[PDB]
Amino acid sequence: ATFEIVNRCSYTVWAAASKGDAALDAGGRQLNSGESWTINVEPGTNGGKIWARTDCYFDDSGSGICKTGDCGGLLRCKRFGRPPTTLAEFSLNQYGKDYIDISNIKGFNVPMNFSPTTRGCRGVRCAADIVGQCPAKLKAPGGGCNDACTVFQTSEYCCTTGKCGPTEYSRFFKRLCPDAFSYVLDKPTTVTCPGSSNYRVTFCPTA
Repeated sequence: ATFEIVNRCSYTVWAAASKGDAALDAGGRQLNSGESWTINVEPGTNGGKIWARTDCYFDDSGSGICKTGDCGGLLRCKRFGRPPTTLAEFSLNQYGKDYIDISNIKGFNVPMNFSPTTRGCRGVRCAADIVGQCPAKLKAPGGGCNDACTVFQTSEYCCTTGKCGPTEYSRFFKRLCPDAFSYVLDKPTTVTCPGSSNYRVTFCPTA
């Protein structure tokens, strides 16, 4: 499957694509404002995520730091990024279907549209100004809006017992982005697409 990752932001982001134990394609790249990066994701990829990283500094070797979404200091992510990170999440070719979602479960840094470029399903978007509206206690100094689990490390916010409810903090993400996961047991906003669909992730889809 091909994912085109477009940075429509006015600022540089460093895209990342990982399934948690491995890079997807090259795993990361600098995207200036307007740049598009086309990656190939192996069919049957389960638990893939794409995100943006902000305010990165990498040396000649691809080693450095980002203020949001840093994946152990690498340009080319093998691992998932440090919250806060708006997440494009996908599992491909799962019994003939692709499953995509946007998640705010790990917070929000950059607004995002996650849309198929092939037919048979709709995209999802979280493009509200979550950073500007972010409650004081979730504001990441680095930039971005943390989820309550990352900040407070409670069973309720992290849903550790597999039982938990919405929270004042989850409801803030849900109010600004109804079509993204706000907490672990949120009513799924997963979209079902045909197996072997192709996708575009757009950072800053409206701005």
